[PDB]
Amino acid sequence: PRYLKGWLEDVVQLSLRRPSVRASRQRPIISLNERILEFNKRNITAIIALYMRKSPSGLDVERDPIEYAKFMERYAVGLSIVTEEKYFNGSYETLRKIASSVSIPILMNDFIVKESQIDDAYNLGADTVALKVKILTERELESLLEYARSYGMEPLIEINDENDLDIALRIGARFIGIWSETLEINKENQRKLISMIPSNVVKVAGGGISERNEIEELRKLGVNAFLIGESLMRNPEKIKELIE
Repeated sequence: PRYLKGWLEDVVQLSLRRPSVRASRQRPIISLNERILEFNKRNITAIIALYMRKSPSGLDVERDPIEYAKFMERYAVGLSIVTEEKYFNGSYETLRKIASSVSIPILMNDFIVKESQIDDAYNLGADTVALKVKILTERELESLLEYARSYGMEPLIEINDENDLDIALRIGARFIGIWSETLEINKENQRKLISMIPSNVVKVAGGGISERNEIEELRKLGVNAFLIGESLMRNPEKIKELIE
């Protein structure tokens, strides 16, 4: 990993020692980036609903993950399940139960630093994974990207600054997420990063979306899909208004 100090270093050291799983996924991959493009083609707002048991930086919203996932199956383009175990109180088993309970694409949202975590995501039923540029060197990123692709997964490459975006574009990312959810989002940085991405890359924006107008303005800048957590975590049926 990159030079890291503090909380990210602790998360990365934990990830390096995370036990790999022995399980077999029972269904093929349902492509998240391809589904987003199909929603775009049909003028259907594409929202990836985020699920996390604990919000380290916000208030926790405790709710049943299965109840949440089955309801989202009807509306979301996909689900993003936070599996980081110590600070987000995630669980590979939660990911597995959700992936075997619904038929929409599932993204495993964690801090990936070793190939076996991609193996874990795949074996548990996830359809893709997020790769965070901020904890990886350029060479690690290119290697993990190819490793994910060898399973048939186009990972979501997460960036929050221009330096990381350049790295993502240089290694050939085709699915990019832009974000650093109750606090104030730096809209200028987000719009700047979006403007630097080629139109053929599927772009996902996240931040504090809670209103249809916010989504409409981002759509006008070319954003393909939206990652929404807190607002849906609190009131899941708000997604009906957001895609109306």
